[PDB]
Amino acid sequence: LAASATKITADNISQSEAWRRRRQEWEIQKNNAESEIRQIDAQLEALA
Amino acid sequence: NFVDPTLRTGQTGMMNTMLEQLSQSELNKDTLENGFRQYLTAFEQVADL
Amino acid sequence: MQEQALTELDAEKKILEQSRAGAQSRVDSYRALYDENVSAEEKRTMDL
Amino acid sequence: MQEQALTELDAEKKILEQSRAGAQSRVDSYRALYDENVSAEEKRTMDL
Repeated sequence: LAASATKITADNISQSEAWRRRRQEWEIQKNNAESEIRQIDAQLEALA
Repeated sequence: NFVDPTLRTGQTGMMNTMLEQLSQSELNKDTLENGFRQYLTAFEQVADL
Repeated sequence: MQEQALTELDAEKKILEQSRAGAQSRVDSYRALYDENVSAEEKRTMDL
Repeated sequence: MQEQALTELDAEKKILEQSRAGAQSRVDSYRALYDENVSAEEKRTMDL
Protein backbone atom coordinates (compact mmCIF):
# COMPACT_ATOMS: atom_id res chain seq x y z
CA LEU A 1 0.00 0.00 0.00
CA ALA A 2 2.86 2.40 0.62
CA ALA A 3 4.25 1.58 -2.82
CA SER A 4 0.84 2.14 -4.38
CA ALA A 5 0.34 5.46 -2.62
CA THR A 6 3.85 6.50 -3.58
CA LYS A 7 3.09 5.88 -7.23
CA ILE A 8 -0.19 7.76 -6.81
CA THR A 9 1.53 10.81 -5.39
CA ALA A 10 4.16 10.58 -8.11
CA ASP A 11 1.37 10.69 -10.67
CA ASN A 12 -0.12 13.66 -8.86
CA ILE A 13 3.16 15.57 -9.04
CA SER A 14 3.58 14.59 -12.69
CA GLN A 15 0.10 15.86 -13.47
CA SER A 16 0.66 19.21 -11.82
CA GLU A 17 3.98 19.56 -13.60
CA ALA A 18 2.37 18.82 -16.94
CA TRP A 19 -0.10 21.59 -16.21
CA ARG A 20 2.69 23.96 -15.26
CA ARG A 21 4.53 23.27 -18.51
CA ARG A 22 1.23 23.82 -20.27
CA ARG A 23 0.89 27.21 -18.65
CA GLN A 24 4.43 28.05 -19.70
CA GLU A 25 3.65 27.19 -23.30
CA TRP A 26 0.58 29.38 -22.97
CA GLU A 27 2.63 32.27 -21.63
CA ILE A 28 4.96 31.91 -24.59
CA GLN A 29 2.02 31.92 -26.99
CA LYS A 30 0.49 34.92 -25.26
CA ASN A 31 3.74 36.81 -25.62
CA ASN A 32 3.96 35.81 -29.28
CA ALA A 33 0.54 37.25 -29.97
CA GLU A 34 1.11 40.25 -27.71
CA SER A 35 4.25 41.19 -29.61
CA GLU A 36 2.57 40.53 -32.92
CA ILE A 37 0.01 43.13 -31.88
CA ARG A 38 2.75 45.68 -31.28
CA GLN A 39 4.29 44.79 -34.62
CA ILE A 40 0.97 45.23 -36.40
CA ASP A 41 0.41 48.56 -34.70
CA ALA A 42 3.82 49.80 -35.79
CA GLN A 43 2.86 48.52 -39.22
CA LEU A 44 -0.34 50.57 -39.16
CA GLU A 45 1.73 53.60 -38.20
CA ALA A 46 4.07 53.01 -41.12
CA LEU A 47 0.99 52.80 -43.31
CA ALA A 48 -0.38 56.08 -41.96
CA ASN B 1 23.63 30.40 -0.55
CA PHE B 2 23.38 26.63 -1.05
CA VAL B 3 20.89 25.55 1.61
CA ASP B 4 17.73 24.40 -0.08
CA PRO B 5 14.82 24.42 2.37
CA THR B 6 13.22 21.44 0.65
CA LEU B 7 16.08 19.02 -0.03
CA ARG B 8 18.34 18.34 2.95
CA THR B 9 20.70 15.51 3.75
CA GLY B 10 19.45 13.28 6.51
CA GLN B 11 15.87 14.38 5.93
CA THR B 12 13.58 11.96 7.73
CA GLY B 13 11.06 9.83 5.90
CA MET B 14 8.31 11.86 7.53
CA MET B 15 9.56 15.08 6.00
CA ASN B 16 10.09 13.28 2.72
CA THR B 17 6.48 12.14 2.56
CA MET B 18 5.24 15.57 3.54
CA LEU B 19 7.24 17.25 0.78
CA GLU B 20 5.88 14.59 -1.55
CA GLN B 21 2.36 15.65 -0.66
CA LEU B 22 3.07 19.37 -0.96
CA SER B 23 4.65 18.89 -4.38
CA GLN B 24 1.48 19.60 -6.31
CA SER B 25 0.44 23.05 -7.49
CA GLU B 26 -2.81 23.55 -5.56
CA LEU B 27 -1.67 24.14 -1.99
CA ASN B 28 -4.83 25.36 -0.35
CA LYS B 29 -5.25 25.40 3.42
CA ASP B 30 -7.00 22.04 3.32
CA THR B 31 -4.12 20.11 1.74
CA LEU B 32 -1.63 22.22 3.67
CA GLU B 33 -3.24 21.14 6.94
CA ASN B 34 -3.86 17.53 5.97
CA GLY B 35 -0.18 17.19 5.14
CA PHE B 36 0.74 18.62 8.51
CA ARG B 37 -1.65 16.41 10.44
CA GLN B 38 -0.17 13.40 8.71
CA TYR B 39 3.37 14.54 9.35
CA LEU B 40 2.35 15.05 12.95
CA THR B 41 0.94 11.55 13.25
CA ALA B 42 4.21 10.08 12.02
CA PHE B 43 6.14 12.43 14.29
CA GLU B 44 4.07 11.40 17.30
CA GLN B 45 4.81 7.77 16.57
CA VAL B 46 8.56 8.28 16.28
CA ALA B 47 8.56 10.39 19.43
CA ASP B 48 6.74 7.82 21.54
CA LEU B 49 9.43 5.18 20.99
CA MET C 1 -5.31 57.78 -61.01
CA GLN C 2 -3.86 59.36 -57.90
CA GLU C 3 -7.20 58.94 -56.11
CA GLN C 4 -7.15 55.24 -56.95
CA ALA C 5 -3.58 54.98 -55.71
CA LEU C 6 -4.84 56.58 -52.51
CA THR C 7 -7.90 54.41 -51.91
CA GLU C 8 -5.58 51.45 -52.30
CA LEU C 9 -4.07 52.64 -49.03
CA ASP C 10 -7.48 52.67 -47.37
CA ALA C 11 -7.66 49.05 -48.51
CA GLU C 12 -4.22 48.18 -47.13
CA LYS C 13 -5.37 49.63 -43.82
CA LYS C 14 -8.30 47.24 -43.83
CA ILE C 15 -5.97 44.30 -44.43
CA LEU C 16 -3.79 45.39 -41.53
CA GLU C 17 -6.81 45.97 -39.32
CA GLN C 18 -7.99 42.42 -39.88
CA SER C 19 -4.50 41.26 -38.95
CA ARG C 20 -4.70 43.42 -35.84
CA ALA C 21 -8.08 42.02 -34.88
CA GLY C 22 -6.93 38.44 -35.35
CA ALA C 23 -3.87 38.97 -33.19
CA GLN C 24 -5.92 40.76 -30.56
CA SER C 25 -8.33 37.85 -30.42
CA ARG C 26 -5.38 35.52 -29.94
CA VAL C 27 -4.03 37.64 -27.10
CA ASP C 28 -7.46 37.69 -25.51
CA SER C 29 -7.69 33.90 -25.71
CA TYR C 30 -4.23 33.12 -24.40
CA ARG C 31 -4.49 35.67 -21.62
CA ALA C 32 -7.64 33.97 -20.41
CA LEU C 33 -5.94 30.59 -20.61
CA TYR C 34 -2.79 31.73 -18.84
CA ASP C 35 -4.77 33.60 -16.19
CA GLU C 36 -7.12 30.79 -15.30
CA ASN C 37 -4.04 28.75 -14.56
CA VAL C 38 -5.64 25.46 -13.55
CA SER C 39 -9.37 25.05 -13.73
CA ALA C 40 -11.50 24.64 -10.65
CA GLU C 41 -11.63 20.95 -11.58
CA GLU C 42 -7.98 20.41 -12.30
CA LYS C 43 -7.47 21.40 -8.68
CA ARG C 44 -10.18 18.93 -7.76
CA THR C 45 -8.19 16.22 -9.49
CA MET C 46 -5.10 17.04 -7.46
CA ASP C 47 -7.05 16.98 -4.22
CA LEU C 48 -8.45 13.62 -5.32
CA MET D 1 8.06 64.66 -49.93
CA GLN D 2 11.57 63.36 -49.41
CA GLU D 3 11.26 63.97 -45.67
CA GLN D 4 8.10 61.87 -45.62
CA ALA D 5 9.84 59.15 -47.59
CA LEU D 6 12.53 59.29 -44.91
CA THR D 7 10.32 59.17 -41.83
CA GLU D 8 8.71 56.13 -43.40
CA LEU D 9 12.05 54.45 -42.76
CA ASP D 10 11.97 55.47 -39.11
CA ALA D 11 8.61 53.70 -39.08
CA GLU D 12 9.95 50.57 -40.76
CA LYS D 13 12.63 50.49 -38.09
CA LYS D 14 9.94 50.46 -35.43
CA ILE D 15 8.22 47.52 -37.14
CA LEU D 16 11.48 45.62 -37.24
CA GLU D 17 12.25 46.51 -33.64
CA GLN D 18 8.97 45.05 -32.49
CA SER D 19 9.84 41.91 -34.45
CA ARG D 20 13.23 41.89 -32.75
CA ALA D 21 11.69 42.28 -29.31
CA GLY D 22 9.21 39.49 -29.92
CA ALA D 23 11.91 37.11 -31.06
CA GLN D 24 14.13 38.08 -28.15
CA SER D 25 11.32 37.35 -25.72
CA ARG D 26 10.90 33.95 -27.35
CA VAL D 27 14.61 33.21 -27.01
CA ASP D 28 14.48 34.28 -23.38
CA SER D 29 11.55 31.95 -22.72
CA TYR D 30 12.91 28.91 -24.47
CA ARG D 31 16.37 29.36 -22.99
CA ALA D 32 14.84 29.28 -19.53
CA LEU D 33 12.84 26.20 -20.43
CA TYR D 34 15.78 24.38 -21.98
CA ASP D 35 18.09 25.36 -19.13
CA GLU D 36 15.83 24.27 -16.31
CA ASN D 37 15.82 20.87 -17.92
CA VAL D 38 13.54 19.00 -15.54
CA SER D 39 11.90 20.82 -12.68
CA ALA D 40 12.78 20.13 -9.08
CA GLU D 41 9.51 18.20 -8.96
CA GLU D 42 9.88 16.23 -12.14
CA LYS D 43 12.98 14.79 -10.49
CA ARG D 44 10.86 14.11 -7.43
CA THR D 45 8.50 12.09 -9.60
CA MET D 46 11.35 9.95 -10.89
CA ASP D 47 12.63 9.32 -7.39
CA LEU D 48 9.08 8.37 -6.43
